[PDB]
Amino acid sequence: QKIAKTFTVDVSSPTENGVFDPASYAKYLIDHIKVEGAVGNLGNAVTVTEDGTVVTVVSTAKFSGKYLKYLTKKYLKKNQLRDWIRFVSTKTNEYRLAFYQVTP
Amino acid sequence: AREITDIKQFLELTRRADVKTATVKINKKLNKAGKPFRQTKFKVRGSSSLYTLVINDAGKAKKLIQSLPPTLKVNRL
Amino acid sequence: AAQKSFRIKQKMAKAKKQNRPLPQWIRLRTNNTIRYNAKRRNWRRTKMNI
Amino acid sequence: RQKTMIAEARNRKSLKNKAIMPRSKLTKSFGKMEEHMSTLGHDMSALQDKQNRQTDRLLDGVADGSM
Amino acid sequence: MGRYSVKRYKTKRRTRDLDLIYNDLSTKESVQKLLNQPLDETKPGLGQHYCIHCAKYMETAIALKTHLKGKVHKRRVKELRGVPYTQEVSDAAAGYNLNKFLNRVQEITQSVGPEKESNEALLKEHLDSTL
Amino acid sequence: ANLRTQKRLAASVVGVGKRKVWLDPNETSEIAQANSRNAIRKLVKNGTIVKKAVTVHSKSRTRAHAQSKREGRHSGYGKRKGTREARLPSQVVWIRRLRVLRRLLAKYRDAGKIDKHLYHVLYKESKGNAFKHKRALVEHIIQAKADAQREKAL
RNA sequence: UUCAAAUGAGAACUUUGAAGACUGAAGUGGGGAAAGGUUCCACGUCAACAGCAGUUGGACGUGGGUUAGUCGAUCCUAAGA
RNA sequence: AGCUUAUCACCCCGGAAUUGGUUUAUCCGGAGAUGGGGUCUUAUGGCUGGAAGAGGCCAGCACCUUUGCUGGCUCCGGUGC
RNA sequence: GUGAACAGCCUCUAGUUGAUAGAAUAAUGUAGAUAAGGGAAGUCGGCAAAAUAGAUCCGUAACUUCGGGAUAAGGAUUGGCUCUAAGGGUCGGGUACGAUCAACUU
Repeated sequence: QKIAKTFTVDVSSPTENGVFDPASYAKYLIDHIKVEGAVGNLGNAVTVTEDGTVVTVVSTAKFSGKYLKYLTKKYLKKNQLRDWIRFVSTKTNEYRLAFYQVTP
Repeated sequence: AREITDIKQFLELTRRADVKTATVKINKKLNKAGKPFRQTKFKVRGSSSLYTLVINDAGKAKKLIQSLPPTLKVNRL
Repeated sequence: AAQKSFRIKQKMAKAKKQNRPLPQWIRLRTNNTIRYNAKRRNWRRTKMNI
Repeated sequence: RQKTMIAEARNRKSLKNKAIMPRSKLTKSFGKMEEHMSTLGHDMSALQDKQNRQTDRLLDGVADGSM
Repeated sequence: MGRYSVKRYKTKRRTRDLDLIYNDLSTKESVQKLLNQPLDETKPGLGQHYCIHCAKYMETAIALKTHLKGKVHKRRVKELRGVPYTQEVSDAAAGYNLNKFLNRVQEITQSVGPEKESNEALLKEHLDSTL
Repeated sequence: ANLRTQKRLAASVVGVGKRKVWLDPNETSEIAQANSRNAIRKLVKNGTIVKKAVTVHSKSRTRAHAQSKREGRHSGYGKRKGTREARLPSQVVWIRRLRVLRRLLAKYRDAGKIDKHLYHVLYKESKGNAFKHKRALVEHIIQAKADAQREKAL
C-alpha cells in the first residue's frame, strides 16, 4: 500500500575534493524532513543511512524526488558550496553531485 | 494508412507483386500493471496506402519475420 | 501588390535593368559628351506610374 | 556580515526586469574561485592537481587598373 | 494645507466636540432635554430623531435603526469611555495642578462614571422600545 | 564589429525572440566569422550562445488572495463595484434553482416515492414560486403524503 | 536614458555585455487586402541625403534571392456593360 | 483512413380524463400521448492506424576540426454562469 | 491581477530604447496644482474651476397621452481579521438518513 521507494545520492566526487563532508549532510536530513507538517514528526517513516559516498533514503511516507532535491539545495547554501556544486539526476530516483566548468 | 487484424490477409499482401519495401518497428509498451514487453509492427508499402500489422506477442514475431518473401526488401527499425 | 499581373511585372523588369549607373569605360571614348545616367530612377524619389 | 551579504545581494540580482544568468550554461574562471574557497578554509592542493564570377558591370570593361 | 482636510475641518464645518457630549450624558436632565426637544423648522429632522453620542439629526425613525447598527456609531461609543480629556489632563502632564487633576479622576471613577453608564444603559433600552 | 546578423540569426535557430539570446563579449572574433545558420548550431552548443530562460511572473500572491476568497473575505460593500445582476444574474440563479426542482421530482416519480397525479401538481407549482429551495419541497411532500394518508384513513 | 569593452584618424548617437524603463493582447506584437516595385539578404563602403552627428541605414557600388495536380487567378452568375 | 458515438426526425407493439408528458422560455396528444422495443444523419467526440523512428526536456562522451555518437524520461488526473 | 468590463492602472511572450544635446533655474509664457476669512460682491453672462459620482438598503413631488416623470429630491453605510447560517451533485434504501464530492453568491 504505502510501498517504499529507495532514493540514492552519490557524494563521492565532492568527498575526495575535500570541500564537502557527507557525515554532516546525513544528519541534516533526518530532522528537517517534514512528515505531515512538523519537523521530526516521522516515526520510522524514513531512514537516512550513508556509505561515506552513497546516501540512501527509504521512505514509506509521501516523499518526492524534487523535494529531496529541495533539501540538498538548502544544505549547500548554508555551507556556501552553491555557485560550485550542483545536484543532478543521472538515472531515475538516483542522484549525484558535480562541479561546474571551472576551466580557465 | 490501414490497420490489418488478420495474419492470413497480411501474408497475401507481400505476394501481391506490387510491394517492394517493408519495415519492422519494435516498440516497448505496458499492459495495465503487468510487465514491460516488446511490441512489433509490420509495415508494407503498396502503391496507394501503407498497410500495417500489430503483433503484441513476442513469440509470434519470430515466426512471422522468417515467413517474409526473400526478394521483398525488409528494413529493420 | 504581390498579386501582380504579368504586364505589370514585365515593366518592373525593364525598370530594374535600367536602375544602374553609367559604365566606366564610356568615360574613355572619343568625343564623349555623355557624363551621367540622366534618366536614373529611384523607388523613393519618383513613382514610375505603373 | 548578515547586513553585508544582503547589501551584496542587492546589486547582484535585479530580478524584476530580466533574469539571473544560469550557472550551468556559464563557466567559471579558476581565478576568483580558489580565492573564495580559501576564505571557507578548504585547502587547494587537491583541486590544483586537476588544473595541472561576380562580374562587376562597372569595371569588367577596363581591365588595367591605371585606366 | 491639503485638499481633503480643508473640506471637512474648517471652522465653519465643525461638530460639537467630545467634551460637551460627555456632559450631556452626565445627568438625567439633559438626556431628556435632548431626546424630547420642541419641533423646529430649520433643523433637519424638524427637531426630532437626534442621537446624543454623534451630535447629528436623523431624518426618519428608520434612519436611527440603520445608524445604531454600524461601525460609525460603535466608534463614538468607544470614544466616550474614559476621562474626557479636559485642559486639566494637559497641565497635569507638565507637573502642574496634580490635586486639581487627581480629584477629577477620583470623582469620575467613583461618582460620575457609573451614573453616566446608567444613563447610556437606559438610552439603549429607550431607543429599543420606540423602534 | 557589426553583429546584428548573428543576433537575429541565432534567434531563428533556437526559436526564441531577439531579446533572449546571449552573445558573450569575449568571443567577438569567433562569432563574427559565423555567417550561416549551420555555424550557429555549432556556436550554440559549445557554449558561446545560450538561451537566457524566462523572466519570472509568479502567482503566489494571486493564489493567497484567492484562498481567502474561498473563506469569504474581501466581500463587503466596500469591495463591490457592480450590481447583483452584473455579479450573479437572477436568471442564472433561477435556472440552477428550477432545474433542481425538476430533476428531484423526476427521480421520485421513477423510484415510486410519488405517483404521477401528485407529480403533475408539484411540477407546475414549482414553475411558479412557493418552493424556494430543495429542503423546502421535500418537507412539502411529507405534509402532502400525510394529508393523502389522513384522508385515506377517513 | 546610463557604464565599461571592441571597431575606428575620430563615438551623447554603431556592435556586444551589464543596468534602468516603456508599448501592456482594441500593442510600439504576429500576418494579410488596396497601394508601392526590389526597399528583402550578403559583400564592399561615406563626397551627397538622413534639418545635430555617423564607423551605421529604407543612402551609394556590386551581386545573390520568389519553384505548386491541391493556395489563388483561369470557370459561373449578381447589380450592370 | 478504420470501428464506434447525437439532439432533432421516424417505425413497430400498445389505447389515454382522476388529463398526461415537458423546456430557462408552454407547447405537444385519438391526425394516437406517456411508456416498452428499434432505424437513421456523423456537426462532434473516444480508441487504434498515421506515429515516435518525429518533436520536446535533460544527462554523458568525443574535439582545431567535416562536428556527430551513446543514453534516459516524454505519465496520470480535476473544475466552470 | 484588480473590476460590472476588451474601462483605467501594473505585469508575462514579442518588440522598441528611435524624436539634436550639455550646463544653469530671471521675467513672461504653455500644461498641471494648492490656498487663511467671506462665497459670484467678479462679469455681457457662474465663462472656468470646485462640488456630486461605484455599490447595497430606506425613500421619492408637481404634472401625465397612464407608458413615464426617476438615479427625481433626500438619508443611513463601505477597511481588516477570525466566524456562524442558507443555497449543490454523484452514490448507497423492502417493488427517516448515511457516505463521498466540488463550487462563489448573499
